[PDB]
Amino acid sequence: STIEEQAKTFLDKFNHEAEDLFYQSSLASWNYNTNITEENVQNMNNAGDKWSAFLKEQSTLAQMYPLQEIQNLTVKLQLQALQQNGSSVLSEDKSKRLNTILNTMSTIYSTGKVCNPDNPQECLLLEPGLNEIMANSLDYNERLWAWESWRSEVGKQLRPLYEEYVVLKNEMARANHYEDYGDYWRGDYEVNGVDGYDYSRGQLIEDVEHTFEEIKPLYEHLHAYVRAKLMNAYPSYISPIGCLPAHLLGDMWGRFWTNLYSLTVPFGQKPNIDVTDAMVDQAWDAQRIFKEAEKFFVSVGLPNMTQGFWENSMLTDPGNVQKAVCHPTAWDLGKGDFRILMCTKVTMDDFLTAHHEMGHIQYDMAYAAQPFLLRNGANEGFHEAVGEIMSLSAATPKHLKSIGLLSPDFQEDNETEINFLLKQALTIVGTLPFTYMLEKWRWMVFKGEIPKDQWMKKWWEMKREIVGVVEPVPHDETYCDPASLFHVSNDYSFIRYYTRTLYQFQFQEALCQAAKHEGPLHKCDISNSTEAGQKLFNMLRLGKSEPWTLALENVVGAKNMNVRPLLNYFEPLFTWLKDQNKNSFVGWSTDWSPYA
Amino acid sequence: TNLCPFDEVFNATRFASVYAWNRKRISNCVADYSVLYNFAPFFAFKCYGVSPTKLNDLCFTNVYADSFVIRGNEVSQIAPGQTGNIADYNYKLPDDFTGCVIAWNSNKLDSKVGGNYNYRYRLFRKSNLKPFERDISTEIYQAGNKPCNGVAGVNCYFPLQSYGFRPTYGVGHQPYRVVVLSFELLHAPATVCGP
Ligand SMILES: *[C@@H]1O[C@H](CO)[C@@H](O[C@@H]2O[C@H](CO)[C@@H](O[C@@H]3O[C@H](CO)[C@@H](O)[C@H](O)[C@@H]3O)[C@H](O)[C@H]2NC(C)=O)[C@H](O)[C@H]1NC(C)=O
Ligand SMILES: *[C@@H]1O[C@H](CO)[C@@H](O[C@@H]2O[C@H](CO)[C@@H](O[C@@H]3O[C@H](CO)[C@@H](O)[C@H](O)[C@@H]3O)[C@H](O)[C@H]2NC(C)=O)[C@H](O)[C@H]1NC(C)=O
Ligand SMILES: *[C@@H]1O[C@H](CO)[C@@H](O[C@@H]2O[C@H](CO)[C@@H](O)[C@H](O)[C@H]2NC(C)=O)[C@H](O)[C@H]1NC(C)=O
Ligand SMILES: *[C@@H]1O[C@H](CO)[C@@H](O[C@@H]2O[C@H](CO)[C@@H](O)[C@H](O)[C@H]2NC(C)=O)[C@H](O)[C@H]1NC(C)=O
Ligand SMILES: *[C@@H]1O[C@H](CO)[C@@H](O)[C@H](O)[C@H]1NC(C)=O
Ligand SMILES: [Zn+2]
Repeated sequence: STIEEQAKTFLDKFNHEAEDLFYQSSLASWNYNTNITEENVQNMNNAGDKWSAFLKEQSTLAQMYPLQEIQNLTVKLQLQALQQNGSSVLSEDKSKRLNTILNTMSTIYSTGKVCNPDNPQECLLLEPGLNEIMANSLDYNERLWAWESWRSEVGKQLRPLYEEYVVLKNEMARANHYEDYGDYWRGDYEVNGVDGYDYSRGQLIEDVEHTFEEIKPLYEHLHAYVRAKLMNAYPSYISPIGCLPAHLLGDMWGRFWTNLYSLTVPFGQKPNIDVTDAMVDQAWDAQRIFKEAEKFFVSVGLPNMTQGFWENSMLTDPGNVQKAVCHPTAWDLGKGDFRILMCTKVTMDDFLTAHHEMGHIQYDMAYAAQPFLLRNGANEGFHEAVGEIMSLSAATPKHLKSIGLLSPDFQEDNETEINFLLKQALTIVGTLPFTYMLEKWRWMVFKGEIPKDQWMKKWWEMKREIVGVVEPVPHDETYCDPASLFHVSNDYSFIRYYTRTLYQFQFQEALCQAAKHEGPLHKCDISNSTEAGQKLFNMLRLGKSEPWTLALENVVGAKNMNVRPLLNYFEPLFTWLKDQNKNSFVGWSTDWSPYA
Repeated sequence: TNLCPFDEVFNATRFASVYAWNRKRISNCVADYSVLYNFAPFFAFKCYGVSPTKLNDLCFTNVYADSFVIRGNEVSQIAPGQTGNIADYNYKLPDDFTGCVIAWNSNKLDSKVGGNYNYRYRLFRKSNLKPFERDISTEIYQAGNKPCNGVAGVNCYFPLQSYGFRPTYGVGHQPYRVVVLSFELLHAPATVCGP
């Protein structure tokens, strides 16, 4: 018999064993996240350890099939998934130290407190105290205290742990035939074997930079506009030509400028499209919200939710007696079990997030017939992009009117539209330079291009150069400000958000062209478009069976990431900004600082 | 009147695994086929080569009731000319099948909260089963070129797999009881009739 047939039989046995083990682990973690008790945490950890041990056994088994001798692309993909080898290639002590430092960083992030605002008994953690400050405070000194306290307290502890983390992760990635840990992370996008759809791990850097280059002008004009508005808010604190102080951006890091909308709204006289009061006055409940989302998905040719979904799910707050984790999550347990975990309130934000999570669930149902290790998005950005196009379609006033939550005589002037595009941009375009610079800094650190004695130096140099953001106080190498963010200190890649932001507008453009939509892209509602539904399902059903380039081409007609969908979405706001900045400086000097 | 013991086959406490499907020989009794629904609504009721009702009047020398349990997705494989894991390696019906297939849901019966791994199915086999063939061999399948020597290991897998039915599973992965009825025509006088 051939190696390919042996691998196929191995994968059948593996699929049925892992389906069942993963289902047990998923059930345990669900019982934890919906019912936090000690018995539940012990069951969750037991099932998870069983699953990890099974995975390592199956990895050592799958390493016996010489990949090069496999001529079937699908079996090649599944075999590669088992052939991770990840960290196992480390000695026992080095692996132990890596796990120790990972858990330690996670602990110090999720537990760090800063004390003595006035009295050492008053102490605040990141959530909700410090986040409340960074979101609502208009006091320069208060915002600066919160920002600098968070960093000089938790990041100083995180610094040496992060250096050892870098060195150990690079050891792992190099032992696994990679250049560095950044190369390992970029491997998620790698395609190797399909002629005309291949993709190297460095091609990601090239494409990301070429597209950020094309993003630069819109972001520059948004930056200039926000800078002027903040000068009105912080007059003696902000230079009209300098970078924005990092502690005035709306959150702890500047990842989103969303909380600057109150300070940057173009036309604060117009009413905001918050349909929460309409939902409350029509006596909507979580049942109605999720039923409406289901009706939306069925209107484009996708199936209803399963009876197993409707019976086995927590769609409302279980109350005071039973405490649960309320982060909205879409659970694909396998064996046809689909659930949503959400403590839904009757608000427009929860309506949109329900649309997002049910988009996740529809994705999971659509690639269910794929083999186990292939039941996943094409790459790390695809799932969130799908959820986000759902929420975009649901937020349009056209959809809100058709469902009956917005008055039929609500007129969409060009100023409510400019408001909407600015509020969208503060979040969507405000985050792209932040994301790209953080991931670039990590890539360069892993690659060994930024020495340790100027880590923070290059960090803030890049802050200045790329993001247009400047630190309010100088930081030496004792600090570790990048690790003061969750994704950095918890070993999660970050470029997924950039790639998903570009993908989501590619998908929206494609499906709205398919839906014969008329006008500006941001007014598009793909409801009742079986053509758009089919075009999206043709990609959803693929899972990770086809290369992500092929999956993206299936929907948008292009083999690579594209920035023009995003730019077309934001074109009206772009022209409005270009006019609004005629007598304002666009761009920024990298040399001005708030501390001489 | 001596009727046929369909209560033993259909309301059995425990159904057999599909790899070891259980056959009951029915003869010398009156068969009552005009019962449309005996447990729940008609779930799966497909008579090939014969009508469901208004046809209990036919007489056969023997009736064969073959019972087992599969997951819902596989209920489509209990038909003439089907292919798949069950149809190839577990239970095969001939192309000219002149009988009936009656399947129904048993999620309340065969779904243990901690998983019901008592139902097994054959995943690996060196040849597809002949129609109405039964195979029960707990012998290690040799996928590789080395001999397994009756031990499971590298390229040497145990041929049976547990369904592990759970009450929360989807309808496609829930326990389904199946009963196949075959009707035999022999030179001997008929022994099963319904007047
Ligand atoms: C690479 O290997 C895979 C096996 O892992 C091949 O997929 C298999 O392809 C056969 C032939 O199409 C499938 O059999 C089919 O079953 C359906 C039942 O829905 C039936 O209607 C068809 O007539 C046919 O008999 C088989 O199911 C499928 N395996 C899986 C797991 O889906 C694949 O074809 C190989 N690639 C190449 C290029 O040969
Ligand atoms: C395309 O989608 C729209 C909505 O997304 C579908 O039309 C909507 O149908 C519902 C139910 O028939 C209407 O709700 C009811 O409307 C009446 C009349 O306005 C009102 O008195 C009731 O209180 C209730 O709100 C809804 O108004 C209507 N909306 C629109 C914009 O038509 C439409 O059927 C879909 N088309 C296809 C081909 O699926
Ligand atoms: C939440 O979790 C508990 C487990 O800690 C579930 O069971 C309770 O605890 C033990 C577990 O066997 C039982 O003896 C108790 O009778 C259960 N109830 C209570 C109130 O302690 C509990 O059922 C779970 N909640 C839900 C809604 O499923
Ligand atoms: C998916 O489920 C919905 C219900 O959740 C089905 O639609 C409802 O039920 C019947 C369909 O058998 C219709 O007559 C009702 O009018 C529907 N209710 C509403 C409020 O629209 C829907 O048909 C199912 N999907 C498919 C493809 O059958
Ligand atoms: C929105 O509408 C007018 C219509 O002429 C358009 O010219 C302009 O861009 C907007 N008006 C104002 C006052 O901003
Ligand atoms: Zn999501």
